[PDB]
Amino acid sequence: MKVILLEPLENLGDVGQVVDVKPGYARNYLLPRGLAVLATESNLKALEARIRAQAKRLAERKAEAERLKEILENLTLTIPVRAGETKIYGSVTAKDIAEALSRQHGVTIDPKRLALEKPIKELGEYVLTYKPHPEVPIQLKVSVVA
Amino acid sequence: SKVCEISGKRPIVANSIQRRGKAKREGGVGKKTTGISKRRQYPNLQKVRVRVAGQEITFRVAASHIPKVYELVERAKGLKLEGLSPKEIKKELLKLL
RNA sequence: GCCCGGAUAGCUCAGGGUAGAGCAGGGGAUUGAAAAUCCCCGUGUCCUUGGUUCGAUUCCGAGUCCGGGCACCA
RNA sequence: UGGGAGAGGGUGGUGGAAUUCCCGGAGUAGCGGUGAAAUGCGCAGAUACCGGGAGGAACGCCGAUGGCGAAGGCAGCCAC
RNA sequence: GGGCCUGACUGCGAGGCCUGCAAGCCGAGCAGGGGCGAAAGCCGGGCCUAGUGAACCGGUGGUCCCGUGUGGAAGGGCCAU
RNA sequence: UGGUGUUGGCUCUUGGUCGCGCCUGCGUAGGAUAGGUGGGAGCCUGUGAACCCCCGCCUCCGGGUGGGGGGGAGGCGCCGGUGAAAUACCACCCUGGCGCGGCUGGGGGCCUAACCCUCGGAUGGGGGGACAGCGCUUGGCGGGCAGUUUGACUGGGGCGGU
RNA sequence: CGUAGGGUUAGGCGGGACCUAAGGUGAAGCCGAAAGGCGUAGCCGAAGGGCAGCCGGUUAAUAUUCCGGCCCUUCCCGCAG
RNA sequence: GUAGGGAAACCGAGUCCGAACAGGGCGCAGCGGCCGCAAAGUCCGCGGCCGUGGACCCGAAACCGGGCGAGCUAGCCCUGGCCAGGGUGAAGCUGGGGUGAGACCCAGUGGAGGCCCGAACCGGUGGGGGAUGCAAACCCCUCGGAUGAGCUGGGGCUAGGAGUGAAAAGCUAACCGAGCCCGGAGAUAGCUGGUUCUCCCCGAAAUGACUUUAGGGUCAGCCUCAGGCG
RNA sequence: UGGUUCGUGGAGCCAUGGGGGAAUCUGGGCGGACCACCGCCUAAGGCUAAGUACUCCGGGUGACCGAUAGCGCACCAGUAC
RNA sequence: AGCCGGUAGCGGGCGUGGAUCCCUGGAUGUCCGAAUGGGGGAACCCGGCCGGCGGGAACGCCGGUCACCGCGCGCGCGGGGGGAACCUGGGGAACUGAAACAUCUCAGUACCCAGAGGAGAGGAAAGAGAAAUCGACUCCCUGAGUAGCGGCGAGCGA
Ligand SMILES: [Mg+2]
Ligand SMILES: [Mg+2]
Ligand SMILES: [Mg+2]
Ligand SMILES: [Mg+2]
Ligand SMILES: [Mg+2]
Ligand SMILES: [Mg+2]
Ligand SMILES: [Mg+2]
Ligand SMILES: [Mg+2]
Ligand SMILES: [Mg+2]
Ligand SMILES: [Mg+2]
Ligand SMILES: [Mg+2]
Ligand SMILES: [Mg+2]
Ligand SMILES: [Mg+2]
Ligand SMILES: [Mg+2]
Ligand SMILES: [Mg+2]
Ligand SMILES: [Mg+2]
Ligand SMILES: [Mg+2]
Ligand SMILES: [Mg+2]
Ligand SMILES: [Mg+2]
Ligand SMILES: [Mg+2]
Ligand SMILES: [Mg+2]
Ligand SMILES: [Mg+2]
Ligand SMILES: [Mg+2]
Ligand SMILES: [Mg+2]
Ligand SMILES: [Mg+2]
Ligand SMILES: [Mg+2]
Ligand SMILES: [Mg+2]
Ligand SMILES: [Mg+2]
Ligand SMILES: [Mg+2]
Ligand SMILES: [Mg+2]
Ligand SMILES: [Mg+2]
Ligand SMILES: [Mg+2]
Ligand SMILES: [Mg+2]
Ligand SMILES: [Mg+2]
Ligand SMILES: [Mg+2]
Ligand SMILES: [Mg+2]
Ligand SMILES: [Mg+2]
Ligand SMILES: [Mg+2]
Ligand SMILES: [Mg+2]
Ligand SMILES: [Mg+2]
Ligand SMILES: [Mg+2]
Ligand SMILES: [Mg+2]
Ligand SMILES: [Mg+2]
Ligand SMILES: [Mg+2]
Ligand SMILES: [Mg+2]
Ligand SMILES: [Mg+2]
Ligand SMILES: [Mg+2]
Ligand SMILES: [Mg+2]
Ligand SMILES: [Mg+2]
Ligand SMILES: [Mg+2]
Ligand SMILES: [Mg+2]
Ligand SMILES: [Mg+2]
Ligand SMILES: [Mg+2]
Ligand SMILES: [Mg+2]
Ligand SMILES: [Mg+2]
Ligand SMILES: [Mg+2]
Ligand SMILES: [Mg+2]
Ligand SMILES: [Mg+2]
Ligand SMILES: [Mg+2]
Ligand SMILES: [Mg+2]
Ligand SMILES: [Mg+2]
Ligand SMILES: [Mg+2]
Ligand SMILES: [Mg+2]
Ligand SMILES: [Mg+2]
Ligand SMILES: [Mg+2]
Ligand SMILES: [Mg+2]
Ligand SMILES: [Mg+2]
Ligand SMILES: [Mg+2]
Ligand SMILES: [Mg+2]
Ligand SMILES: [Mg+2]
Ligand SMILES: [Mg+2]
Ligand SMILES: [Mg+2]
Ligand SMILES: [Mg+2]
Ligand SMILES: [Mg+2]
Ligand SMILES: [Mg+2]
Ligand SMILES: [Mg+2]
Ligand SMILES: [Mg+2]
Ligand SMILES: [Mg+2]
Ligand SMILES: [Mg+2]
Ligand SMILES: [Mg+2]
Ligand SMILES: [Mg+2]
Ligand SMILES: [Mg+2]
Ligand SMILES: [Mg+2]
Ligand SMILES: [Mg+2]
Ligand SMILES: [Mg+2]
Ligand SMILES: [Mg+2]
Ligand SMILES: [Mg+2]
Ligand SMILES: [Mg+2]
Ligand SMILES: [Mg+2]
Ligand SMILES: [Mg+2]
Ligand SMILES: [Mg+2]
Ligand SMILES: [Mg+2]
Ligand SMILES: [Mg+2]
Ligand SMILES: [Mg+2]
Ligand SMILES: [Mg+2]
Ligand SMILES: [Mg+2]
Ligand SMILES: [Mg+2]
Ligand SMILES: [Mg+2]
Ligand SMILES: [Mg+2]
Ligand SMILES: [Mg+2]
Ligand SMILES: [Mg+2]
Ligand SMILES: [Mg+2]
Ligand SMILES: [Mg+2]
Ligand SMILES: [Mg+2]
Ligand SMILES: [Mg+2]
Ligand SMILES: [Mg+2]
Ligand SMILES: [Mg+2]
Ligand SMILES: [Mg+2]
Ligand SMILES: [Mg+2]
Ligand SMILES: [Mg+2]
Ligand SMILES: [Mg+2]
Ligand SMILES: [Mg+2]
Ligand SMILES: [Mg+2]
Ligand SMILES: [Mg+2]
Ligand SMILES: [Mg+2]
Ligand SMILES: [Mg+2]
Ligand SMILES: [Mg+2]
Ligand SMILES: [Mg+2]
Ligand SMILES: [Mg+2]
Ligand SMILES: [Mg+2]
Ligand SMILES: [Mg+2]
Ligand SMILES: [Mg+2]
Ligand SMILES: [Mg+2]
Ligand SMILES: [Mg+2]
Ligand SMILES: [Mg+2]
Ligand SMILES: [Mg+2]
Ligand SMILES: [Mg+2]
Ligand SMILES: [Mg+2]
Ligand SMILES: [Mg+2]
Ligand SMILES: [Mg+2]
Ligand SMILES: [Mg+2]
Ligand SMILES: [Mg+2]
Ligand SMILES: [Mg+2]
Ligand SMILES: [Mg+2]
Ligand SMILES: [Mg+2]
Ligand SMILES: [Mg+2]
Ligand SMILES: [Mg+2]
Ligand SMILES: [Mg+2]
Ligand SMILES: [Mg+2]
Ligand SMILES: [Mg+2]
Ligand SMILES: [Mg+2]
Ligand SMILES: [Mg+2]
Ligand SMILES: [Mg+2]
Ligand SMILES: [Mg+2]
Ligand SMILES: [Mg+2]
Ligand SMILES: [Mg+2]
Ligand SMILES: [Mg+2]
Ligand SMILES: [Mg+2]
Ligand SMILES: [Mg+2]
Ligand SMILES: [Mg+2]
Ligand SMILES: [Mg+2]
Ligand SMILES: [Mg+2]
Ligand SMILES: [Mg+2]
Ligand SMILES: [Mg+2]
Ligand SMILES: [Mg+2]
Ligand SMILES: [Mg+2]
Ligand SMILES: [Mg+2]
Ligand SMILES: [Mg+2]
Ligand SMILES: [Mg+2]
Ligand SMILES: [Mg+2]
Ligand SMILES: [Mg+2]
Ligand SMILES: [Mg+2]
Ligand SMILES: [Mg+2]
Ligand SMILES: [Mg+2]
Ligand SMILES: [Mg+2]
Ligand SMILES: [Mg+2]
Ligand SMILES: [Mg+2]
Ligand SMILES: [Mg+2]
Ligand SMILES: [Mg+2]
Ligand SMILES: [Mg+2]
Ligand SMILES: [Mg+2]
Ligand SMILES: [Mg+2]
Ligand SMILES: [Mg+2]
Ligand SMILES: [Mg+2]
Ligand SMILES: [Mg+2]
Ligand SMILES: [Mg+2]
Ligand SMILES: [Mg+2]
Ligand SMILES: [Mg+2]
Ligand SMILES: [Mg+2]
Ligand SMILES: [Mg+2]
Ligand SMILES: [Mg+2]
Ligand SMILES: [Mg+2]
Ligand SMILES: [Mg+2]
Ligand SMILES: [Mg+2]
Ligand SMILES: [Mg+2]
Ligand SMILES: [Mg+2]
Ligand SMILES: [Mg+2]
Ligand SMILES: [Mg+2]
Ligand SMILES: [Mg+2]
Ligand SMILES: [Mg+2]
Ligand SMILES: [Mg+2]
Ligand SMILES: [Mg+2]
Ligand SMILES: [Mg+2]
Ligand SMILES: [Mg+2]
Ligand SMILES: [Mg+2]
Ligand SMILES: [Mg+2]
Ligand SMILES: [Mg+2]
Ligand SMILES: [Mg+2]
Ligand SMILES: [Mg+2]
Ligand SMILES: [Mg+2]
Ligand SMILES: [Mg+2]
Ligand SMILES: [Mg+2]
Ligand SMILES: [Mg+2]
Ligand SMILES: [Mg+2]
Ligand SMILES: [Mg+2]
Ligand SMILES: [Mg+2]
Ligand SMILES: [Mg+2]
Ligand SMILES: [Mg+2]
Ligand SMILES: [Mg+2]
Ligand SMILES: [Mg+2]
Ligand SMILES: [Mg+2]
Ligand SMILES: [Mg+2]
Ligand SMILES: [Mg+2]
Ligand SMILES: [Mg+2]
Ligand SMILES: [Mg+2]
Ligand SMILES: [Mg+2]
Ligand SMILES: [Mg+2]
Ligand SMILES: [Mg+2]
Ligand SMILES: [Mg+2]
Ligand SMILES: [Mg+2]
Ligand SMILES: [Mg+2]
Ligand SMILES: [Mg+2]
Ligand SMILES: [Mg+2]
Ligand SMILES: [Mg+2]
Ligand SMILES: [Mg+2]
Ligand SMILES: [Mg+2]
Ligand SMILES: [Mg+2]
Ligand SMILES: [Mg+2]
Ligand SMILES: [Mg+2]
Ligand SMILES: [Mg+2]
Ligand SMILES: [Mg+2]
Ligand SMILES: [Mg+2]
Ligand SMILES: [Mg+2]
Ligand SMILES: [Mg+2]
Ligand SMILES: [Mg+2]
Ligand SMILES: [Mg+2]
Ligand SMILES: [Mg+2]
Ligand SMILES: [Mg+2]
Ligand SMILES: [Mg+2]
Ligand SMILES: [Mg+2]
Ligand SMILES: [Mg+2]
Ligand SMILES: [Mg+2]
Ligand SMILES: [Mg+2]
Ligand SMILES: [Mg+2]
Ligand SMILES: [Mg+2]
Ligand SMILES: [Mg+2]
Ligand SMILES: [Mg+2]
Ligand SMILES: [Mg+2]
Ligand SMILES: [Mg+2]
Ligand SMILES: [Mg+2]
Ligand SMILES: [Mg+2]
Ligand SMILES: [Mg+2]
Ligand SMILES: [Mg+2]
Ligand SMILES: [Mg+2]
Ligand SMILES: [Mg+2]
Repeated sequence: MKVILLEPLENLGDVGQVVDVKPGYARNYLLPRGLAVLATESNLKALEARIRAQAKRLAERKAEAERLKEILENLTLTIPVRAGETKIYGSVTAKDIAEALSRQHGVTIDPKRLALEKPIKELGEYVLTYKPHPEVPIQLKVSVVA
Repeated sequence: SKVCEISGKRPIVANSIQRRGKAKREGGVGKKTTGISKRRQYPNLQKVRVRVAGQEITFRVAASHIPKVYELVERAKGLKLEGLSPKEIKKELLKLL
């Protein structure tokens, strides 16, 4: 008897997988414990309706990240800081970089989504990895000048 | 055993025919009937307990139509069955037949 | 009729490369006897036929005879 | 009055050896029994071996030419 | 008693015996293909009279007659047992 | 009482058939452990040989064999001796093995959730448990019950005889 | 016996507006081709439980029933505690 | 009806069996002068007999279905009631005796018991009577039980292959080896009985064969009628 | 297993208590086992007058009865008993 | 033009201003009965609720209402029971016949039950069956005692 697993299970199959079980197992264990559902045609395409709705909401977000990847690797964030020859007096933090990004180029950015542990204390040119969604890591070239 | 609530199957009267002798198709003189008498054939009735709208419902149904019960449980999801008596839940469920 | 099998020394029980063993029998040993026991000795187309093989208890086929087993009977 | 030895008796407990049966395991062509045999038991797996269990009866060594009791009779060990 | 043989035939059968029916019995002669005999001829078991069982149901060999729209087939019929 | 339905989960050990893998096969004659046949003068070996340690092994007790640690130009065939039958390699197979995979069927242990019982408390707890019960089907026992049969002749009927 | 007329008077007697027994019926529920069979509660069900009237007189015919005498029960409303 | 023969295919005044042009089976067919009558055949009426129906009428013992009965009787359930009077004198208890203590013995008290005698009540042993009875089980005398496995009132439950039964196949509404009523139903009866006006002619049989047949049948024999023959 | 003329028969068809269990016209059922060919028809939802049966009731009519007949009842009968 | 039933009589009345009587509709319609407020040994008994009557609170009477089940979104609508035969469906004998008897017959009859209605069933092809055909069902004649079925018996029978 074909059923739709509603959870991963012991040597049975992954969630959403359609598996064949003895009818007794389905009627008196899986179904009354919400662990699965009989693969009737009605809620059988309701499965592919979801495999469609999620796959549309995933590929969407892997697209709305490229709409920042190509829009960030085609600029530079130049940040002025009062600094003596090399060393910044204050610093530039993630929040600073974000605040400066929305300042000049309007781009809004999650500073916690930016890979920078210690605040920058040196002048120079920096390339900092941004992660707005994995497998789309952005290389932001930033320029702390004086 | 009475009546399938789903299919309507009820006991039927059948004969029990006792035969002797070698069938003609095996080279015998033929079969002879040493007795016919009435008997009954019963549906393979079983209980099916399901839980619908937080109530327990029991069906007396022939094994053949056990699948038809859960099919009603599916079709009952689009119904507003809360607060109804278990007896009234059954009536509604059977209405979808 | 059909299936399953047998047949091997007088009796019986075993068995591709042997014709076996026990029991009955013969003599000897033994006792007081009846024996038990001990040694040796015998007693076969292995049912018949045809073929397989270098060879036939074997393997196959065909009869025969007797076992089994099963069903039917106007 | 103070002591002693003792299977003297009765009641309630309790210990180990052995037999038999039962279950598990391992194993195979005989076991048993006698003057010799036979009946009996064993390939439906006995005998012999190991482990587990149940149950009843009798108390090995000490133990003796011993002890105690009126006699009959009294023997594992413990308390009364 | 012996020699050769298979008529212990096939396809029929005039006419009778007997007889409630059904059965039972005798049978010349014609054809086919034979046996014995030189031939005339004889031979359709046995000197004779007991040694037997209607029909139904089924088996087997043959026939190729029927074959449920059609060709086949299943299953029947017919002859023999 | 078998099969099957209601009837499910996890294990363990099995048997039967199917396909493939590697073998096992030693009466006597003789190198030795010769399946049956056929092919065929080359198979091999740095794509690790002649020797030492582990064994799966099966041993008929003589041996056959593989993978491992050995190992760093060696092997055994045609040749032949007695064979019904030459030995290498290949190949299809016989009678058996086991290894894997397939369909399977058998048992045994456990689980709980169907089903059953039970719990003043019940969408629960406890016990039994895929057994039992119940459906369909198989064969069997079956005067408890049912329908019947149980001949005629005959110096009456039975008995006897026929 | 035929025709006709008359005659049976209860808050307290007996039963009901009270209780339950076997049993019957039976919301819940269970079962059965149909008819129907079960079934806890509940309801019904008495010669059992419970509950307030004794004596006398009177009629042709009733009387613990009418009358007389002396007693008593429940319900309703009110007053008092 | 006009065509039959063959298991059939099929052929056809033929056909089947067969090798047959053999044999055999079964088939094939008007009066007198084109006109009449008669006739194949068929239709309707009438009569005899036969088949199917209850089939000439009456009669079982029985079988089956659906109901009605435990106001009789049998058992059980619930709730009530009844058993005069007399007799016997268990245990225990008390006291006395007894003994180491006891067992035990004696007396008194006590009032047990499917105990005794006997009415009511419940029975029904023997005899007599009764026998178209007083009575479809009674009467007289006698006799059994009578605190019990006792009797009895009222309220209930169990029934037909079923109940109930201290068991007799007893009882289940005056006959129970399977109740009663209605129905299937006009069951069936090879048996027994019965079968109705008149006259005239003829006139049997009681044997054979076969028969779950023997006092019943089929055929033959023997009777009768119609047509034909002579 | 039942239905049909079909009693297991060569046993199809129609129905279905049990087990297994599809497809949507290039799908499916039938034409008497089965196969091929050739045809017929579209299952697993329902409704549908009329022609047909009967006679409690009304009328019409009898080569129907005429009080033991005709209904059990001509009448105060489903009564008396 | 007579009348107050069968039914005369006593005693009293009515009718051409149309009686009696006949047809239709209406009103009344105790109690029981499917019986339905509850109970019950049918025609009896006992209640709740609203309203009324009496002097009326107790008590009683009068009118209305109050069973259960199903269906529809407390309210509505429907069901219940009866009917001589007839009809359909669910169950379903035996005597008898086979001159015994079991398959078979009687017979899907008798009968029980449920249901329906003036009828009921059936009905618009997943049909027939051999015609290159027909064209729902029902009913009558015929086909036909045919085809077949059958201890190939008795019989049954499209
Ligand atoms: Mg900063
Ligand atoms: Mg049967
Ligand atoms: Mg055949
Ligand atoms: Mg038969
Ligand atoms: Mg038969
Ligand atoms: Mg039966
Ligand atoms: Mg059930
Ligand atoms: Mg279930
Ligand atoms: Mg559940
Ligand atoms: Mg099914
Ligand atoms: Mg199924
Ligand atoms: Mg002292
Ligand atoms: Mg053991
Ligand atoms: Mg022995
Ligand atoms: Mg042995
Ligand atoms: Mg063995
Ligand atoms: Mg013991
Ligand atoms: Mg001494
Ligand atoms: Mg001679
Ligand atoms: Mg000679
Ligand atoms: Mg010659
Ligand atoms: Mg000849
Ligand atoms: Mg002749
Ligand atoms: Mg003759
Ligand atoms: Mg005759
Ligand atoms: Mg003769
Ligand atoms: Mg000649
Ligand atoms: Mg000649
Ligand atoms: Mg010559
Ligand atoms: Mg000549
Ligand atoms: Mg001749
Ligand atoms: Mg001679
Ligand atoms: Mg016969
Ligand atoms: Mg024949
Ligand atoms: Mg043949
Ligand atoms: Mg032909
Ligand atoms: Mg056909
Ligand atoms: Mg054909
Ligand atoms: Mg062809
Ligand atoms: Mg042809
Ligand atoms: Mg043939
Ligand atoms: Mg034939
Ligand atoms: Mg034949
Ligand atoms: Mg079974
Ligand atoms: Mg199972
Ligand atoms: Mg377990
Ligand atoms: Mg288990
Ligand atoms: Mg559990
Ligand atoms: Mg558990
Ligand atoms: Mg539970
Ligand atoms: Mg539980
Ligand atoms: Mg549990
Ligand atoms: Mg089971
Ligand atoms: Mg089966
Ligand atoms: Mg059986
Ligand atoms: Mg018997
Ligand atoms: Mg009997
Ligand atoms: Mg009996
Ligand atoms: Mg029995
Ligand atoms: Mg009997
Ligand atoms: Mg007989
Ligand atoms: Mg006789
Ligand atoms: Mg006689
Ligand atoms: Mg005599
Ligand atoms: Mg005589
Ligand atoms: Mg005499
Ligand atoms: Mg005489
Ligand atoms: Mg005799
Ligand atoms: Mg008087
Ligand atoms: Mg009076
Ligand atoms: Mg008073
Ligand atoms: Mg009152
Ligand atoms: Mg009362
Ligand atoms: Mg009460
Ligand atoms: Mg109910
Ligand atoms: Mg019932
Ligand atoms: Mg009841
Ligand atoms: Mg009760
Ligand atoms: Mg009350
Ligand atoms: Mg009552
Ligand atoms: Mg009462
Ligand atoms: Mg009372
Ligand atoms: Mg009282
Ligand atoms: Mg009173
Ligand atoms: Mg007083
Ligand atoms: Mg007085
Ligand atoms: Mg008086
Ligand atoms: Mg007084
Ligand atoms: Mg007074
Ligand atoms: Mg003919
Ligand atoms: Mg011919
Ligand atoms: Mg001719
Ligand atoms: Mg001729
Ligand atoms: Mg004429
Ligand atoms: Mg006559
Ligand atoms: Mg006649
Ligand atoms: Mg008749
Ligand atoms: Mg007649
Ligand atoms: Mg009978
Ligand atoms: Mg009988
Ligand atoms: Mg009855
Ligand atoms: Mg009754
Ligand atoms: Mg009584
Ligand atoms: Mg009584
Ligand atoms: Mg009574
Ligand atoms: Mg009493
Ligand atoms: Mg008394
Ligand atoms: Mg007294
Ligand atoms: Mg007394
Ligand atoms: Mg006394
Ligand atoms: Mg005294
Ligand atoms: Mg006294
Ligand atoms: Mg005393
Ligand atoms: Mg006392
Ligand atoms: Mg004393
Ligand atoms: Mg004293
Ligand atoms: Mg005393
Ligand atoms: Mg006394
Ligand atoms: Mg007494
Ligand atoms: Mg006495
Ligand atoms: Mg006395
Ligand atoms: Mg006396
Ligand atoms: Mg008496
Ligand atoms: Mg008596
Ligand atoms: Mg008397
Ligand atoms: Mg006397
Ligand atoms: Mg007398
Ligand atoms: Mg008398
Ligand atoms: Mg008397
Ligand atoms: Mg007297
Ligand atoms: Mg007296
Ligand atoms: Mg007396
Ligand atoms: Mg007396
Ligand atoms: Mg007394
Ligand atoms: Mg007495
Ligand atoms: Mg007493
Ligand atoms: Mg008593
Ligand atoms: Mg009493
Ligand atoms: Mg009583
Ligand atoms: Mg009484
Ligand atoms: Mg009873
Ligand atoms: Mg009863
Ligand atoms: Mg009876
Ligand atoms: Mg009866
Ligand atoms: Mg009985
Ligand atoms: Mg008694
Ligand atoms: Mg009576
Ligand atoms: Mg009577
Ligand atoms: Mg009686
Ligand atoms: Mg009697
Ligand atoms: Mg009887
Ligand atoms: Mg009877
Ligand atoms: Mg009788
Ligand atoms: Mg009676
Ligand atoms: Mg009567
Ligand atoms: Mg009746
Ligand atoms: Mg009737
Ligand atoms: Mg009849
Ligand atoms: Mg009749
Ligand atoms: Mg009669
Ligand atoms: Mg009879
Ligand atoms: Mg007779
Ligand atoms: Mg008579
Ligand atoms: Mg007469
Ligand atoms: Mg005359
Ligand atoms: Mg004369
Ligand atoms: Mg004669
Ligand atoms: Mg005669
Ligand atoms: Mg006879
Ligand atoms: Mg006789
Ligand atoms: Mg006789
Ligand atoms: Mg006579
Ligand atoms: Mg007779
Ligand atoms: Mg005659
Ligand atoms: Mg004559
Ligand atoms: Mg004459
Ligand atoms: Mg004549
Ligand atoms: Mg004449
Ligand atoms: Mg003359
Ligand atoms: Mg039929
Ligand atoms: Mg059939
Ligand atoms: Mg049939
Ligand atoms: Mg058929
Ligand atoms: Mg079908
Ligand atoms: Mg089915
Ligand atoms: Mg198509
Ligand atoms: Mg298709
Ligand atoms: Mg079909
Ligand atoms: Mg089909
Ligand atoms: Mg077909
Ligand atoms: Mg068709
Ligand atoms: Mg068609
Ligand atoms: Mg259609
Ligand atoms: Mg249809
Ligand atoms: Mg209609
Ligand atoms: Mg119309
Ligand atoms: Mg119509
Ligand atoms: Mg009329
Ligand atoms: Mg009239
Ligand atoms: Mg007339
Ligand atoms: Mg007349
Ligand atoms: Mg009269
Ligand atoms: Mg009359
Ligand atoms: Mg007269
Ligand atoms: Mg008359
Ligand atoms: Mg009338
Ligand atoms: Mg009348
Ligand atoms: Mg009369
Ligand atoms: Mg009369
Ligand atoms: Mg009257
Ligand atoms: Mg007057
Ligand atoms: Mg006047
Ligand atoms: Mg006028
Ligand atoms: Mg006028
Ligand atoms: Mg007018
Ligand atoms: Mg009116
Ligand atoms: Mg009422
Ligand atoms: Mg009532
Ligand atoms: Mg009021
Ligand atoms: Mg007043
Ligand atoms: Mg008032
Ligand atoms: Mg008032
Ligand atoms: Mg009132
Ligand atoms: Mg009221
Ligand atoms: Mg009713
Ligand atoms: Mg109605
Ligand atoms: Mg009917
Ligand atoms: Mg019917
Ligand atoms: Mg019917
Ligand atoms: Mg019956
Ligand atoms: Mg029958
Ligand atoms: Mg019968
Ligand atoms: Mg009979
Ligand atoms: Mg008949
Ligand atoms: Mg008969
Ligand atoms: Mg007869
Ligand atoms: Mg008889
Ligand atoms: Mg019969
Ligand atoms: Mg029958
Ligand atoms: Mg009949
Ligand atoms: Mg029938
Ligand atoms: Mg009728
Ligand atoms: Mg009409
Ligand atoms: Mg209609
Ligand atoms: Mg249509
Ligand atoms: Mg048609
Ligand atoms: Mg057409
Ligand atoms: Mg059409
Ligand atoms: Mg039309
Ligand atoms: Mg015709
Ligand atoms: Mg038939
Ligand atoms: Mg028949
Ligand atoms: Mg038939
Ligand atoms: Mg019939
Ligand atoms: Mg028909």
